[PDB]
Amino acid sequence: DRGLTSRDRRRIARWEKRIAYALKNG
RNA sequence: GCCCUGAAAAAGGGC
Repeated sequence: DRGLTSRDRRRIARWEKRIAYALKNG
């Protein structure tokens, strides 16, 4: 079993999926 | 329960 859920792993991914937006949008 | 897509602090979708 894993202590992280579909939200954990994806939670950090946003770190690279959000920057592009929050960064490309100024 | 696990993800994927959404930027999402929506909305969605697959199994």
